[PDB]
Amino acid sequence: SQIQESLTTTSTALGKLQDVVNQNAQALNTLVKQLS
Amino acid sequence: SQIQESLTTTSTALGKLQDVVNQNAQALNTLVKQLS
Amino acid sequence: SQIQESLTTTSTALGKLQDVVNQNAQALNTLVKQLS
Amino acid sequence: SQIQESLTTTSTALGKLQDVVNQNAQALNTLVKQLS
Amino acid sequence: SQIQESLTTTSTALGKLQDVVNQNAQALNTLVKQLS
Amino acid sequence: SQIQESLTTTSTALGKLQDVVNQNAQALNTLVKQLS
Amino acid sequence: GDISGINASVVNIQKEIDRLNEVAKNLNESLIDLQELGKYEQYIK
Amino acid sequence: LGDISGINASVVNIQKEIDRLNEVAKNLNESLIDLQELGKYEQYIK
Amino acid sequence: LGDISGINASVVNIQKEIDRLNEVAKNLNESLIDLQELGKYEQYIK
Amino acid sequence: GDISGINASVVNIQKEIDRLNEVAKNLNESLIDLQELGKYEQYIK
Amino acid sequence: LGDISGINASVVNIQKEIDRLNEVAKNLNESLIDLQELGKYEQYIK
Amino acid sequence: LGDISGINASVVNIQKEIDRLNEVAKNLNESLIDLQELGKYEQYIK
Repeated sequence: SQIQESLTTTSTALGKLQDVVNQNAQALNTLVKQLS
Repeated sequence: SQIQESLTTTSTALGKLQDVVNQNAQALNTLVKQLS
Repeated sequence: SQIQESLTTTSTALGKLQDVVNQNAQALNTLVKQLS
Repeated sequence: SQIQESLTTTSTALGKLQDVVNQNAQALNTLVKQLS
Repeated sequence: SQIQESLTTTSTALGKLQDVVNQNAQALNTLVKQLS
Repeated sequence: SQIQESLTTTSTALGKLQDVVNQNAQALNTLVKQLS
Repeated sequence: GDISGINASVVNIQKEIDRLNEVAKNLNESLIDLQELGKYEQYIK
Repeated sequence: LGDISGINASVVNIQKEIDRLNEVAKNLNESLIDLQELGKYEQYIK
Repeated sequence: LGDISGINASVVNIQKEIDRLNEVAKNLNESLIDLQELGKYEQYIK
Repeated sequence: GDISGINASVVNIQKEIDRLNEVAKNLNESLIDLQELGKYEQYIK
Repeated sequence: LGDISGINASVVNIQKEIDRLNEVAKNLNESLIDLQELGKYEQYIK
Repeated sequence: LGDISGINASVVNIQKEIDRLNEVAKNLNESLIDLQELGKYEQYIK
């Protein structure tokens, strides 16, 4: 059950990273769009 | 089995994040160098 | 011992990702501030 | 499997002892009857 | 706990045999005494 | 350890019973043959 | 025979014999040989 | 501003890996020696 | 007096059993897991 | 800058990182490597 | 406009970790006893 | 009656073995892998 919890914990962290990485990619692309 | 799969799945996910984070870091530094 | 190591390797990797993601958010936010 | 075998070997030995002890009680009782 | 029970079970059987073997030895010796 | 000791203890006890039962069987048969 | 009173006793350890056999029959539900489990798992994997 | 319109940030997609980890977490008993695996052992050893 | 010529005491023969116990003892694989005791885990770990 | 509104988000997975490390630290109280236990017991006996 | 020359994005390097996960996976000793589950013995055996 | 006065039945004494089996039955945990033995293992493996 400790390993099970560790898998879903890892999953959750990966998801939180994915979300922010993607938000920040969109921000940077919006900035390149506006500046050009 | 399930445990080997969790490890290689985690490794793959980590690698994909590293690639995109670093691609986006390179994009931002190219933007700065251009503007600078 | 193999699962133990996999968990701390995973956590270390996630921590490095968190730090760089946040440092790059800082860089993008600073850039926006300086330009606007 | 070694403990299993030791238990049935023990029980078999005890059963053989019970039977002979009782057969010899019979022999002694019969002898007493015949002589008295 | 099954092995523990089996040890005390064996002990009890051995004791019951000892008791009867010894009673019957005394009976036989009493008979040899009386007849001689 | 304790389990090896239980086995050899049981074997010893069984052997001692076999010896006395058989000695007493021989005594009874000698008595019968004499009387007969 | 002033000997008519001499008697041999009988023994009954059948309950004990039976109980040993019942313990033996069912022992695998509660006791595992570590070495044998290890070898089985090595074969399966 | 010229010289920057081609700069592009990529997006990541690890949804399959995220989902797979949650899937595997439910079925970890096939990777462990629990009481059911000992039952399979017991059948072997008789 | 009754006929006594046919009265005979039996001899026990449990040598094979005695010997087998000694054999098994000499060869004993001592590493037995007590599943009843490991069932006490939740108590032990507290 | 009609760009002043652009912002980068920050992440916080510290609870998750910490929890992985805590699981790791204490894993030996609940998970036993059969092969390693077998070898230890072989040495002791 | 403020100075932007000193703004730099950091690069992540988790290759050793990625590689170590792959290493351990390849070498995995799968035979793990789940002591929490074996603690359920009294229930299982009924 | 002559020719029989020397006939003698021996008595058995296995009290020590009877007592020893009851003693050993109390201390069987030193022969088994129970939770305390796993604790000694855990100390080794850290």
